[PDB]
Amino acid sequence: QTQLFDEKAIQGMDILFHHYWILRAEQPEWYQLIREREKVLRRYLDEKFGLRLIVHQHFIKLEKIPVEPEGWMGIQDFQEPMDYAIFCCALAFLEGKAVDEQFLLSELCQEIQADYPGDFPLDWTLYTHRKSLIRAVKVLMEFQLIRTIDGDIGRFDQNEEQEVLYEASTYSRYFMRTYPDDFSSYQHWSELLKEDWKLNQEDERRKRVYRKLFFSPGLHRLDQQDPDFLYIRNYRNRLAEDIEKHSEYKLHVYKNTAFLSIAEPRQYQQVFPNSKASTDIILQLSKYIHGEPERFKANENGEILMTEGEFEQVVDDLRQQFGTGWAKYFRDMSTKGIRTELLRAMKDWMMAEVDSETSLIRIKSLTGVMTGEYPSDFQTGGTE
Amino acid sequence: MTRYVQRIGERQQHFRSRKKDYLQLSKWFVECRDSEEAHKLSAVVFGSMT
Amino acid sequence: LEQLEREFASSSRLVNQYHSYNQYILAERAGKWQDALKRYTVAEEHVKG
Amino acid sequence: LTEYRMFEYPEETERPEWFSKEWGEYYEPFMNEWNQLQSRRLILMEYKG
Repeated sequence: QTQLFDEKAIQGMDILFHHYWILRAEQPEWYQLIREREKVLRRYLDEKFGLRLIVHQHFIKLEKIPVEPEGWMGIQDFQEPMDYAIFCCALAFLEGKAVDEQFLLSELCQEIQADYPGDFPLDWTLYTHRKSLIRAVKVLMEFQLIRTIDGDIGRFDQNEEQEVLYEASTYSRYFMRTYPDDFSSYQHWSELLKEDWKLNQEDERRKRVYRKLFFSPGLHRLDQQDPDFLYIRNYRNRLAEDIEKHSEYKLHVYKNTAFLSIAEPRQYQQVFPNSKASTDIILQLSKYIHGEPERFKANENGEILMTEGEFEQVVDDLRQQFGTGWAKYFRDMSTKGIRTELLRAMKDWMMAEVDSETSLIRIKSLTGVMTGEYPSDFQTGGTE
Repeated sequence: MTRYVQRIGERQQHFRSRKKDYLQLSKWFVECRDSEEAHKLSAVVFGSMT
Repeated sequence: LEQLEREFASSSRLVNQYHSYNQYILAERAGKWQDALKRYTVAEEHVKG
Repeated sequence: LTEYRMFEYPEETERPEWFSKEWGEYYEPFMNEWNQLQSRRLILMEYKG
């Protein structure tokens, strides 16, 4: 039998990517679609990324393991380490429940409190601990790790005595990716990559670069002599040819950055720009930085350097130029607050980094790809 | 009934367990002094949903 | 059921070999023990004489 | 039996201290023989955990 990479393969691959995993019981059409091309996909994933495809009765999953983990990758609904700790404790709890077993919310809270391995105890009388648990439970239910009988956890915010009855679903077993040994022989998470590298000596460079490119919006040149960027430069053309054959993306390359663009996003897909206003202000800031290349003279690496003070002055300047049309949320917020949020946001999408100590701002060359301005009727009729 | 007899067959061999694992990773989350570092650790644990 | 029977047959082979091995170990230690006791008794007779 | 993770481990004797009171010549062969032969192998099995 024979098969070829077509619209269906692209769509199945994309659908797989934009979710952690796809469940047969709820998404049978996509699961079947993925299944028809599964042969070509397994070979291909191995060839380009090197990721292992796990196909199961109840689910299909790709351990989308990044080359170098980045903050935005993680479950974003979570905001504190305590949330992750409660998540891990919940996992530990699910290890204790048999399939289709029914458990009370109170048992889960008590067991998590008892087991919690940290030095500083978790206490449920507080609001913050309860909020962390509620966020954990919502995320848990999102992956169908837990089914809903009855109750309401949202009431738990202001009533710790609240109760709900949940049922442990089969997926609890398979949640954890495939990790070969006793994790304890390892001493730090950085050691984990060395696992991902015992399987990929063959064309390690191509798979590494491909993973870096495909996951992150862009790939920034480490330095003047980055081996990876030279490699990208080497195949150059065939990478573009391969991408045209194999995906929605269109490759772009510059002296200090390389990235994939997307021509036709879809509902379920994530892309930049988007509705959140901060992207708009980021684009306007991009135009303002673009407009004074010499004052904001980019370093050899394609970065543009500004200090926190300079950024605050710039934000004032932006409120001067484009501010009448900003959303009332930011228009009503002090400069420094806007500064903190915008800089965190720009970090999530990798446009720039803020040095913690010297407060130097590094704007990556990727930032200069896009610039934005208001429609001419406001340019006349607005913050003119 | 056939399922139950089959289960009696499964009860000789099946058992597995992985709970131990979660403890080290939860502790590592404990050492997360800041939640973006923690996000990076999460991306270590399971990568990116999208 | 076939897996269990296979594993049981393998365990039977292993246990029979292991029991022969242990019989040999105990027998060898007993033979040396007998030599030691024989010589000790002979030595006691010699000592007495 | 591979699912059981068979495993062996050698059994040794703590060289008894009274061996120190050197006996030489007539007894040296017996101490050497016992030291060589005293070692025996054991087996332990991870049966269902």
